[PDB]
Amino acid sequence: QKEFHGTIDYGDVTVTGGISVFDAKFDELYVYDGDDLGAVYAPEETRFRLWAPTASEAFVVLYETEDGMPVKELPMKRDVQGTWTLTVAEDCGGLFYTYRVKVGEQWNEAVDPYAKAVGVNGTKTAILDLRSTNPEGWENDQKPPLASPTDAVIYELHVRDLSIHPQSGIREKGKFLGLTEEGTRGPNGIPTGLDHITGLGVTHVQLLPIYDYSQESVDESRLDEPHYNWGYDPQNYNVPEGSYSTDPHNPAARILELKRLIQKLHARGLRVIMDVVYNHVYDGYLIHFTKLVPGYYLRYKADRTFSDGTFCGNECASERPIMRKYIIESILHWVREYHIDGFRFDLMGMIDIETMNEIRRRLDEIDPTILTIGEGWMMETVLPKELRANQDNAEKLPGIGMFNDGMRDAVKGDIFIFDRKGFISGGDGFEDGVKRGVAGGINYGGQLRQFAVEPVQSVNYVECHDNHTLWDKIELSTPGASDEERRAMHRLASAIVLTSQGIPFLHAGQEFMRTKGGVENSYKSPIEVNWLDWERCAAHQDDVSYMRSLIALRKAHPAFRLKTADEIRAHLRFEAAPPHTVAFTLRDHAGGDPDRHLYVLYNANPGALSLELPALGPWEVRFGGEHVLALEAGARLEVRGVGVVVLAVPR
Ligand SMILES: OC[C@H]1O[C@@H]2O[C@H]3[C@H](O)[C@@H](O)[C@@H](O[C@H]4[C@H](O)[C@@H](O)[C@@H](O[C@H]5[C@H](O)[C@@H](O)[C@@H](O[C@H]6[C@H](O)[C@@H](O)[C@@H](O[C@H]7[C@H](O)[C@@H](O)[C@@H](O[C@H]8[C@H](O)[C@@H](O)[C@@H](O[C@H]1[C@H](O)[C@H]2O)O[C@@H]8CO)O[C@@H]7CO)O[C@@H]6CO)O[C@@H]5CO)O[C@@H]4CO)O[C@@H]3CO
Ligand SMILES: OC[C@H]1O[C@@H]2O[C@H]3[C@H](O)[C@@H](O)[C@@H](O[C@H]4[C@H](O)[C@@H](O)[C@@H](O[C@H]5[C@H](O)[C@@H](O)[C@@H](O[C@H]6[C@H](O)[C@@H](O)[C@@H](O[C@H]7[C@H](O)[C@@H](O)[C@@H](O[C@H]8[C@H](O)[C@@H](O)[C@@H](O[C@H]1[C@H](O)[C@H]2O)O[C@@H]8CO)O[C@@H]7CO)O[C@@H]6CO)O[C@@H]5CO)O[C@@H]4CO)O[C@@H]3CO
Ligand SMILES: OC[C@H]1O[C@@H]2O[C@H]3[C@H](O)[C@@H](O)[C@@H](O[C@H]4[C@H](O)[C@@H](O)[C@@H](O[C@H]5[C@H](O)[C@@H](O)[C@@H](O[C@H]6[C@H](O)[C@@H](O)[C@@H](O[C@H]7[C@H](O)[C@@H](O)[C@@H](O[C@H]8[C@H](O)[C@@H](O)[C@@H](O[C@H]1[C@H](O)[C@H]2O)O[C@@H]8CO)O[C@@H]7CO)O[C@@H]6CO)O[C@@H]5CO)O[C@@H]4CO)O[C@@H]3CO
Ligand SMILES: [Ca+2]
Ligand SMILES: [Ca+2]
Ligand SMILES: [Cl-]
Ligand SMILES: [Cl-]
Repeated sequence: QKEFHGTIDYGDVTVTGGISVFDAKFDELYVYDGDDLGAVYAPEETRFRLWAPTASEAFVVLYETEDGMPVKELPMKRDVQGTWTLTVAEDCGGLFYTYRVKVGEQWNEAVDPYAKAVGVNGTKTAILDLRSTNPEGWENDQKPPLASPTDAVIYELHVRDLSIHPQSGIREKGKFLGLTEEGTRGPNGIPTGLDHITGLGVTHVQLLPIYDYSQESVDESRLDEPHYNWGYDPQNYNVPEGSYSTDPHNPAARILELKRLIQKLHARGLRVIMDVVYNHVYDGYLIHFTKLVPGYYLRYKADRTFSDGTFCGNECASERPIMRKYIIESILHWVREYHIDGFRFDLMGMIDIETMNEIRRRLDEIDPTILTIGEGWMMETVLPKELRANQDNAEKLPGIGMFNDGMRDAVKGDIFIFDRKGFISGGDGFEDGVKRGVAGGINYGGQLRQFAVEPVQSVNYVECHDNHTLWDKIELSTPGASDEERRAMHRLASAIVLTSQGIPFLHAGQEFMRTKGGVENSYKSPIEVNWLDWERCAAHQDDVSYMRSLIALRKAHPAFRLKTADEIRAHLRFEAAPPHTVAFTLRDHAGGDPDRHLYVLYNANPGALSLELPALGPWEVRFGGEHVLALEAGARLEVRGVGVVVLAVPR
């Protein structure tokens, strides 16, 4: 992130037999396989293990307070496969620690990469009995059922956005605990917070970064002054973010309160997906990895400069054995310690395929219903192309979902050309792009094919935290339209997401046409840009009810949720349809649907049309009757107006 006022020393190579940390032969040395990296606290002793093969000396530095002076500095013993060990024979509860190493001529001090608790702003590791952080009844925590990734409805949310608006009616504004408060009310008495979210019928809340991110993003010691950040600046991967706790200065508070949040979501029928950012760290020069083992954990070009394919300054070297181990053990920590139900991998194309498949394999051993989705964008890096976990390699990543950007841009228009129209806004030639997404991105037939082998690999969305909101994109691409016409386009885009095969994904506030005032990239914009505006929600309760009704329609019809590509190819049929419309049927009780056949019309044409319907039986209106002038029994549909219509032939 910043200019480093200092030196990186890559080591005295005599320590490693003349083999440099950059050499390809280095990877086969020092591959520790134990499960005890970090510190293990017991009442009579704490055991430390540090992986630092290039260091000539290593110490545990003990502190009594989070901002105090060292009270003890103990040398560690060189142990197996590049590690250092130390047992401190005292009760270390309540203490803090760092490691100090000598690498080359430099002495460096760093937080434990395997930290499970930290002091304020994450500058020291906190020693802690994590069992003391478990909520009452945590042992009885039970997940809501989930039969298929296609049965999930994901709701993407930032912990600060949720509650920081002054009329949210939530007491612990901006905190994990704000999402545990039930019966909260907003303007005109509307439900807000948790009750609003459960009322929508979504199944998964995907939380923007809840791991500990950098002080430059949010200073945890100055929370009495304005602050906001998405948090894509990782500092401590295995501990929660301090600013979402009621007391950033109490190491246990953030841990207990996140567990209480997850417990409450599960009890209210919601699963939790964690946004994880293993592709980069906040600052490649200052991160603990670089202080402890410089040159290993991050990717370097041949000329020994950082590979910067993330556009964040650095990339994590996920393909090197000890970093692969780190990432896997981190994910398993969040699953085992925090009962997390899924992961969304930021810039997944920066992670190697072997690592991603091992993650998916290890999670399947625990619970196959844990979700794994990610940004599988094709992006350049020093990591060879055939190893990148992106769309081009999706056939090598079974069971991992990827955001379907092809569908996104077909529906609402190019996200990088703000004024360019798409299907909903009357652009020409987007119908096949919408059809490709309807089919869940699979190889459906003809030119209707995308990257997915199976529909569980395709996450459908028209809004997320990145880029303009759907409302703001519609505004920029429809300068000649009225706001009433724009609201109809907005509703159509949401209907396309929720009636397409694959995994539907909604951005928090999409239900009330969330706006950021035209801000394209709001990662550090103030709360007035980023909050969930509960006043707008109160003015848009009909639109909220429409989203709720779309979610209910998808739940009522398993034909929208087919689990396999073979079923989609057997049951989904596209019908002849005029420009600026798409029409399809889901035939023969698809996926166990109660109705014999469904017909779905996506109508982006504002005028009156008479459409031919397939002769499959006595059609009746199930959704979108506000657009239907008549249903003629040679069957025909008389429609007017932009929106979705769903018909059914009953059993
Ligand atoms: O003197 C040789 C020795 O020097 C160095 O060790 C120093 C170390 O670096 C310092 O940190 C400190 O050690 C203190 C330690 O950190 C504290 O934790 C505590 O140690 C207690 C242990 O925590 C506790 O578990 C128990 O220890 C018992 C062992 O668990 C048990 O296995 C057995 O130990 C026997 C060994 O298994 C056996 O191999 C053999 O040990 C020899 C080592 O293999 C050999 O390398 C060398 O050790 C070096 C060491 O590598 C340096 O880092 O010689 C050892 C033989 O003397 O024999 C062991 C049996 O004696 O039994 C032990 C004892 O019950 O209890 C201890 C507390 O007793 O306190 C430590 C200091 O009090 O200082 C040491 C140097 O003083
Ligand atoms: O450069 C830093 C960059 O970081 C952030 O971008 C993130 C972005 O917000 C996320 O959405 C995602 O991006 C991925 C995207 O979602 C995927 O779809 C795919 O992108 C492909 C497009 O789908 C595809 O259409 C095509 O894109 C072409 C454009 O349509 C075309 O317009 C042109 O793009 C030019 C832009 O019009 C022009 O503005 C300029 O772009 C600059 C941006 O203006 C500037 O803000 C910044 O971008 C940020 C971004 O704001 C962050 O949010 O730098 C840009 C410098 O170029 O120039 C463009 C010239 O290329 O051409 C493109 C390419 O032909 O192909 C793309 C590529 O596959 O993958 C995206 C990730 O690569 O993640 C990113 C990264 O975090
Ligand atoms: O409460 C939210 C709602 O409030 C306002 O609507 C009022 C409306 O303006 C008044 O006219 C009156 O409504 C009565 C109506 O006049 C009567 O005709 C009857 O309605 C029956 C229908 O005639 C009958 O066809 C059937 O309706 C079915 C539809 O045909 C079928 O399409 C589907 O309906 C779904 C919608 O298509 C879909 O859009 C979505 O509806 C949501 C709206 O989009 C959203 O704006 C909001 O609606 C507001 C509305 O804008 C206000 O003007 O919430 C809606 C519900 O989520 O989802 C629908 C459900 O799937 O299915 C329906 C039902 O099977 O039956 C109905 C009822 O018997 O009675 C109406 C009174 O109940 O008053 C309403 C407010 O009460
Ligand atoms: Ca932090
Ligand atoms: Ca699977
Ligand atoms: Cl805060
Ligand atoms: Cl690529």
